[PDB]
Amino acid sequence: IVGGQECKDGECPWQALLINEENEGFCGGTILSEFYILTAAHCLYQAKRFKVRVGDRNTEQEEGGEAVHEVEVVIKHNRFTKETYDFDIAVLRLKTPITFRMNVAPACLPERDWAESTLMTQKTGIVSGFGRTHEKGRQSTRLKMLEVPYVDRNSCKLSSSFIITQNMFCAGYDTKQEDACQGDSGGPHVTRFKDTYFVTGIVSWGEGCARKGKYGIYTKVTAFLKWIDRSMKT
Amino acid sequence: RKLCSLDNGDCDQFCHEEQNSVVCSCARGYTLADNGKACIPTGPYPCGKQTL
Ligand SMILES: C[C@@H](C(=O)N1CCOCC1)N1CC[C@H](NS(=O)(=O)c2n[nH]c(-c3ccc(Cl)s3)n2)C1=O
Ligand SMILES: [Ca+2]
Repeated sequence: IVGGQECKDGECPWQALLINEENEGFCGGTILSEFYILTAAHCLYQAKRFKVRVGDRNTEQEEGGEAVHEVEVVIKHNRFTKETYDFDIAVLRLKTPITFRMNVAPACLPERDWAESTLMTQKTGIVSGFGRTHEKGRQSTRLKMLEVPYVDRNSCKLSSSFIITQNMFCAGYDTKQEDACQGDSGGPHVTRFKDTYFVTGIVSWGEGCARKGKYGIYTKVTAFLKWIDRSMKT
Repeated sequence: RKLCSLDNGDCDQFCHEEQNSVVCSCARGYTLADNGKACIPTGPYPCGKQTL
């Protein structure tokens, strides 16, 4: 996250961190239930073997609530393509269930129509992660969050050098120095409604981080709600 | 602005228009209250709530 603020105690409890063999975070995820994590499909090709960490806000300290979980089943969308990052979505089934506690809790999955007319028409959503704090920097050791305005669909296609499919939406700022960034991929985009936070996006891609005239590109979770549902049923 | 378009039909979470009336529902792990509008968590750590 470029800009924004640190997630304070209990503020981003649905954040997950995909960690490689060296225990280094390379992507985020969203806690959906005690057994399921939502992430980006392109994140799967970033490590050979990886586990999922939850309840962590500061990767340098051990604040008692953190917990590593092995992945049992990887369920990648069969239509994912590295060419355009269309269908950039995957669900992970863990071997052991997550214990909810302070800093560890699921985000809500919304219903499609209500989400599209009610959540995605709000002014902003919230993205969070342990990604880079600047385009050229190193991963954050602190979990960060950032309010990102939803971006007009036409404006977004016009700004992009790459195709924006209907399985994607844009969020961020035209010129302001705030945006998701590398390492934040796979992480949550959530939208608040009456103090309840609903999953609305997955951090997917961007041309750099916080560039002028460029926005963040997110997987449109409302397009995959039945798919997610099916994936969690088995 | 009528029904669900008017302040989310007074619903806490999901709103649907059915036979010209508002119908509220809630995410998994919540139960719809007696007023048919509020959503009550069934247990601890309901989805979507910051842990404070
Ligand atoms: C342009 C894009 C890219 O590789 N694409 C090819 C596939 O089709 C989609 C576009 N790209 C360059 C590398 C980059 N990966 S990254 O370094 O992990 C990264 N940089 N910025 C970002 C994000 C900024 C805002 C969001 Cl949201 S993700 N991710 C990324 O997505
Ligand atoms: Ca820690």
